[PDB]
Amino acid sequence: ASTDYWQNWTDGGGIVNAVNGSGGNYSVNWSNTGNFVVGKGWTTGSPFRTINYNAGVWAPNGNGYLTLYGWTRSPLIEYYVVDSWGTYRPTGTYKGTVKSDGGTYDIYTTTRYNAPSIDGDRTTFTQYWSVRQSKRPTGSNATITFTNHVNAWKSHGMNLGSNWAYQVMATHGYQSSGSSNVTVW
Ligand SMILES: *[C@H]1OC[C@@H](O[C@@H]2OC[C@@H](O)[C@H](O)[C@H]2O)[C@H](O)[C@H]1F
Repeated sequence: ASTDYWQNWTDGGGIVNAVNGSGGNYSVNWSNTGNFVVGKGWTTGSPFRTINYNAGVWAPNGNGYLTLYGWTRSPLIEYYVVDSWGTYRPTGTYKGTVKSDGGTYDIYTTTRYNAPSIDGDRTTFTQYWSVRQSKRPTGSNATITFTNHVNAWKSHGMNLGSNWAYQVMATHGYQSSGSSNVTVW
């Protein structure tokens, strides 16, 4: 499907060269960054969405995640389905596991303090995570059946807000360098 949304945010640290490519294709080259997130996907997230992607290039040198990435409001929640990463596997408060799309993912919560959110400025908000137990190989057509994650999260008291914001397959980085090329559909 057409992705109707382009996410390209940087806190301004270092270099984030983000290319909005043809169709659902994008690429990022980044160097010595602060926080950034770049992705393609949908203006309005859905708990029923099934995301296809193929990361033609997945080459982080440092902390970068290849991840479904989205927000809700009411309440304000930042959520992730992490399929691969760089030198740092994201973790937090272990809640359980979920099997989806051929992988086993650990379910985590964490909380961010005084940090930017989709509202801009700085707040405290909750983060919900499914994180693959080992890196998904890249270069093939992969699927993230998101309802499997939403249902598993609910079973652990992790309920998303009712106001859906954007929902993208992203490259998410913090204080690192790398290159990625991802097609989303
Ligand atoms: C989740 O990832 C990075 C950052 O998210 C951004 O916040 C600012 C907003 O305008 C963008 O749309 C977000 O991607 C957040 O602090 C972090 F915890």
